[PDB]
Amino acid sequence: NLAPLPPHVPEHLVFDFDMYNPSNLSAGVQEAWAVLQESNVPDLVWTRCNGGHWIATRGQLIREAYEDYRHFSSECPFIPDFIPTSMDPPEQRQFRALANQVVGMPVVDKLENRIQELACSLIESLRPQGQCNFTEDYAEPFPIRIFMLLAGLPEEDIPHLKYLTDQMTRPDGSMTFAEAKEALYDYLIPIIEQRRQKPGTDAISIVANGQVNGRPITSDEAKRMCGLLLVGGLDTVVNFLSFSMEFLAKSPEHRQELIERPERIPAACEELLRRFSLVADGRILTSDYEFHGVQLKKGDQILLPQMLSGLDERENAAPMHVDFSRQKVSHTTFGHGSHLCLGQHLARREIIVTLKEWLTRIPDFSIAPGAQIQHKSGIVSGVQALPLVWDPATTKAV
Ligand code: HEM
Ligand SMILES: [Cl-]
Repeated sequence: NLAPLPPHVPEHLVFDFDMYNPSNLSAGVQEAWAVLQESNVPDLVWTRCNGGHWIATRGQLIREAYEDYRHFSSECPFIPDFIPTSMDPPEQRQFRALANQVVGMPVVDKLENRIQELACSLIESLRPQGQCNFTEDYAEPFPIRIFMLLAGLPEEDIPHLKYLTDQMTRPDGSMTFAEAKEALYDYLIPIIEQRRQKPGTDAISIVANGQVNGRPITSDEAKRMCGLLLVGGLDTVVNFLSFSMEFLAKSPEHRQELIERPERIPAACEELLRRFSLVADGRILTSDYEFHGVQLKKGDQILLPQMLSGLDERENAAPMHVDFSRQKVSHTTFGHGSHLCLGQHLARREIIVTLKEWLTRIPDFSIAPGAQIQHKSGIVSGVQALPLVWDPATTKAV
């Protein structure tokens, strides 16, 4: 049900969008969100759904608000306890600098070929089967195995770790949110404590032995960081790869272009990131503030969908059209401002390696005949399942 309209909010700005259940979902997730960009919809609206909150609908406002952390705070970033997601500068800067030591560009460059080897061996074991559940069989195992590589963690721990992180996004009832969180932390603590004593060159060891505002990081702070490094690179990557593969399976022309022109693959990656953008975070007002002619009130929540900037016709012409040759690909898929994704370099490499290894070994594939692909909408929008099929005689072992 809807929350009653706060008196400071004018009726002409009220559009009852439900971010967890948009009405045109069956047409696809990005299409469903783009209803907010129809010409009768203002740049900034209020929805009475999910407790009541603002939505900025255009790239210009989304970028501005993400820049202005003094008015738009990350203390409450979700509608309706990881570090540094809930911090503003100044305190955020220290924790962000440390996490960048574990996923930064120099780390991605060294792990580059480990990343390719993991992709090749996952794809090679599927290739002869002529079918797969892509989300289940590749999109999940690939980033979780990269995390295990990054964090120096043994391979037998994958099923249990996959289970705990599935709870935070898709609970089965076994345990509450905080219970999945604590199970995750209980897993993490001993490994953190020991790598203080004999570190490796792994991510847990670096975060465990970190210094923050002059003094050593606490076990509490370390555990809450490692947690975000795990869950931060899962949900987004799993669901983004699914969107990308869904599109390519439905578009033989786009497959052929990348097969014939493998050098376009990094550009193609950027264009898929724009077209199948998937995050919608928010901020909370620190004070009363007039924003583009609209009176915002201290404590108001505002949804700032990273998804919508690149879909905005004011940023990219014919924004639903996938064109790998756009001279200017404009998006905020990895965010904007001081929280801009620390994993953005790792994510791009994961996407690029996936496109190259898959198109090289399984160049021709389709959606399983009969199947209708179902989507979900949220803070991270996604694909529920992606059944794919191909003819093993048309593949290559490499
Ligand atoms: C397609 C893949 C990805 C997408 C679309 C994505 C998107 C985003 C966005 C929009 C934010 C900022 C959220 C906000 O301002 O509230 C963010 C932050 C973050 N991401 Fe990603 N991300 C991706 C992959 C990854 C990967 C692979 C990692 C590695 C573990 C990662 C780690 C992080 C971390 C640690 C932050 C927090 C930055 C901070 O608070 O200072 N991300 N991501
Ligand atoms: Cl699947």
